Amino acid sequence: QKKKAEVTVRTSQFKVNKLLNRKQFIVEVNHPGWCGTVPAKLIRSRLASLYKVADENQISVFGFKTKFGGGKTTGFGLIYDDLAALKRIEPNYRKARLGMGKKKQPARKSVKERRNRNKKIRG
Amino acid sequence: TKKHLKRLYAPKDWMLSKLTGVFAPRPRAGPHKLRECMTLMIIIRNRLKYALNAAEAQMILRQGLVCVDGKPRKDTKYPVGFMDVVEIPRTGDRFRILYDVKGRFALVKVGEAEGNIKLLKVENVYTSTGRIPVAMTHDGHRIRYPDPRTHRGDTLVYNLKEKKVVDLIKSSNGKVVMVTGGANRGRIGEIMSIERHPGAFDIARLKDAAGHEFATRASNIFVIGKDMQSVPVTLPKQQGLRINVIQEREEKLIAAEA
Amino acid sequence: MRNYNNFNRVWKAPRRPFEKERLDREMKLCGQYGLRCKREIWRVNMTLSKMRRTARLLLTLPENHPRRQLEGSAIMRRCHDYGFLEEEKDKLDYVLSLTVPDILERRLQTVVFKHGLAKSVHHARVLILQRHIAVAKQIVTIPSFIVRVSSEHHIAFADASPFG
RNA sequence: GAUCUGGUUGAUUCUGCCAGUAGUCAUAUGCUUGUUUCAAGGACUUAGCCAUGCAUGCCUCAGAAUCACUGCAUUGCAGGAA
RNA sequence: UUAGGGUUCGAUUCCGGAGAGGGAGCCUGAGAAAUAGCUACCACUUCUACGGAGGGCAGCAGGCGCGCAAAUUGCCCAAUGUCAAAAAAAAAAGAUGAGGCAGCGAAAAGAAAUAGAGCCGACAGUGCUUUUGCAUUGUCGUUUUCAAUGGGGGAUAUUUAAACCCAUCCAAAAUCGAGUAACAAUUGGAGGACAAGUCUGGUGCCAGCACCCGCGGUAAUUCCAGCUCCAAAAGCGUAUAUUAAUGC
Repeated sequence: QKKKAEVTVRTSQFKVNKLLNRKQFIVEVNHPGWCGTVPAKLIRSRLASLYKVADENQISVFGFKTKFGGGKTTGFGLIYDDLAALKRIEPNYRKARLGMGKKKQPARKSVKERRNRNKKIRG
Repeated sequence: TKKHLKRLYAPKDWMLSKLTGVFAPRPRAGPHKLRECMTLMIIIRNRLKYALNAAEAQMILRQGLVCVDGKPRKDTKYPVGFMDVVEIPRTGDRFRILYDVKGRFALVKVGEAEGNIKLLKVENVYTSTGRIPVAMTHDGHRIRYPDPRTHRGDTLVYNLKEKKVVDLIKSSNGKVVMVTGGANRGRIGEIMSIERHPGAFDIARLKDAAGHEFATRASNIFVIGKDMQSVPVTLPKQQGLRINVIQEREEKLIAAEA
Repeated sequence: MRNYNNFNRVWKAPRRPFEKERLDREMKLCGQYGLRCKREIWRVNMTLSKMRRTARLLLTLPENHPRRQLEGSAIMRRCHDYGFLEEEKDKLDYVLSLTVPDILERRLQTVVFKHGLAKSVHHARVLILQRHIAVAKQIVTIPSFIVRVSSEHHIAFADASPFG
C-alpha cells in the first residue's frame, strides 16, 4: 500500500564439511515490513540464489528464533551435495518437513507388550 | 565397574555445561587417565563442529575417517591426552593436542612431517624375559630395546611413520621443559634445580623466561627439547608464559574497542 | 530432580516497616518517578548495598594489593557506564556517595520523559509498554531498563510506532 | 543497614524476663488472583501393604539359515523366525 | 541467618557408604554374598476342577493405609548417555518409565497490565496586586473529549520428535478487537506498642475483642455494622519450628 514488504536473507558464518559433504551456515533474516513470521519457503529461495543451488530440495533448514521487537529472525540451515547425501545423512524429522521422511513406526507400547510375549514362545 | 558419568563429575576442561543433558561420556580405558583425557565425541562435536549431535560422531568414527597415532580407528570413544597427533585426511589437517597456558586443551596445527614425530615420557624401565629391556611409558607404549642411557622420567622421540625410537632427551640439568597437570599447565621454562626428598615427592624449581620462578612436582615434568632453539615440536597459542590478572582484563578491553 | 538453575532474591523489605520517617521518603519517590509499588524502590537499594559492601572492603586495604587494583577499576568502570558517576571520580569514596535516586533517575521511565519524549513519568511508562519506544534501534518495553550514558542520546521511537 | 519499643510503681532509677519486631528453596493452613519467565514436588506420619500395564537387551561388510517363511531367480541370489 | 565472632539445618539432584518384606546360605562371573538371580525359614500374600503352582514397587505411573502434608495408570527415544555382534542408508530408521517433553504445581524465584492526555468548573498553597484582577503548581468532578495498547481472538505462519508455551503479526494485493476502559484487587489494620477515626448506628462486664498492656457495668477512639483513611500488593493473613533481635 505505502510500501512493499520484502524478506531479506543473509548468512554470517559458513563452513564446508567435507566429511558429511554439507555446508553449515548460520542464517540471518531481517524482513522489513513483513507481516508475522517468515515462512521457510521464501528463505530457501533466497539461499538458492545466494549459494547457486538449483534446488530447494537440497536446502533443508530447521529452527528459527524470533528476536523481541520488530520483524527479525535468525536461524541455521543445511545445504547438501547430491540429493542422495541429504536423504541418507540427515535426521528423519528434518527430511519429513520436505516430505522425504519415512513412515512412522507403530506405537511404542504395543511393541513392548509383544516383545515380552516373544520371550515365552519357542517357535 | 563404572559405566556412567555425570556432567559435573566430568572435567570442565571438556567445557560441558550445567544445563543441557545430564550425562557425559565415560571413555573406554586406554593410554590416558580419566581426568587428563578428552573423549573423541567431545572434540569432533563441541570444538571442530563436524557434528552437531552424538549420533553424527558415531557416523564419522565407526565408518572411519579419523586416525590417531597414524592408525585408523573404528572406536566411538577413545582417550586423547597429550602429545597425540590426530589426522582427519578428508580435511587434510593434522592437529597435535597439548596443554595451552591457562589450563586449556590446546589444538595446534603442524606441518605434515612433524605429525610423524611424537614424544613419550618414560615411567619405568625393567628387564623382561630373554634379557630384553623394556621402557614402559605414560601412554602405556612398550619401547623394546631402549638405549642403555635411559632413566625414569626422560623423553623418547618416537617415529609414528614406522615404529622405533631415535635419540632420547634427558631431564638432566637446565633444559626446556613444560608442566603436565598441577595447574601450572602449559607453562614452559628451564629447570633451575631438582630438589630431592626421598620417600616423598621430589620438588623441582622451574624458571620461565622473563623470570618469575616457581615450584612444581618432578612427576609433572615433561621434557620438550635440549634448548628453546632445539625444540622438536610446536608450542601452543601462548608461548608458555602467564600474565597478571590486571593485564588480562586490560587487553580484553583494548581489543573489544575494535 | 536435577535442576542446576539458580534462584535469588533481588529485593527485601527494611526492618520496622511502620517508621513514619521511612514512609515519607518512600511515597516521595514512588509518586514522583511514577514507580508502580515500593518493591521497585527496594530492588535498587539491594544492588546498591551490594556494590557499597565490596567498595568498603577494598578501601580498607593497603595500596598495591591485588583485590584493590583489579576489582577497584571494575566498580568504577560500571558507574562511569550508566552515568551514576562521571570520569573525574576514582576514589572508591565517590562510589559510597551513591544513593537511591541516582539509580532511579537512569531507569528508562524517567530518561524517556527527561529527554522530551513524554509529558509525564506516568505517561512515559505507557509509551514504553505500548511498544513505541526504542533505546537505539532495539525496542525495549521494560521501564526498569537502565540506560547507558552513551545511549540516552539515541532513544528515538520504535519503528513499529504510529508516533514514529 | 553494628537499632532497643511496650509491660512491676503514687512518682523515680535499676535488675529481669515476657510481649512487640525482620528473615527462612520451611512446612502446613485460610482468603484472594487477568499474564508471562523459572521450578521444588509421598523425605517428615509405617524401610507399611499392593490391583493393573510397563521399566536391558543386542548383529555388520565380517560366528552359525534347507522356517515345508517371503520376493527376485529356475539345482542360482537377496531379505529373513527363533 | 549473622557487621564481626558465631548460631542452626543437611531426608533430598553431585560425590562416598548401605539396603531392596524380615534373616541366612549359594551358584555363575574379571567383578555379586545380586534379589525385575537362586535355595531355606519366618511374617504376609495370589491362583487351583485342591493332585499342585506361585508373588516381593524403597524402579515409572497408579491403588489402599497413614498423617497437618504432597502430581498423569500421559507423549517420545528427536536430544543427553549406556548396553551391543552395532555408523547411517541401502526395499531396510535395535532397546531404554535411564533421560527428554507435556499435564498437575500462589513451596520458592524473575519481569509486568488494571490506564494515559487537552478543554471547562470547584478547592488549597506561593508571588505580584489598583484588592477588581493576573500568573504558576497540584488534586477532584460531569452525558466532557482524543490517541494508543495489551488481556483475549486469529494466522502468510513459526516453535517442537509431533503438538504447545514464548516470539512475530493483523496485509505484502488480501486477516480481529476497551471508555463505567463491568476486561470493575484483594488480604489484614485505625487506644498504646505501630503506619491510620475529636466519626455514625447497634450492643452494654452480655455478645465478644485482646500475642502483651488492656477494652465491654447504656458517656465503647479497642466489641458488632456503615462510611472514612492507612500499610503491603497479585499477593496478603494464621499456626509451628528455626535464625536474627540476645552482651538473656
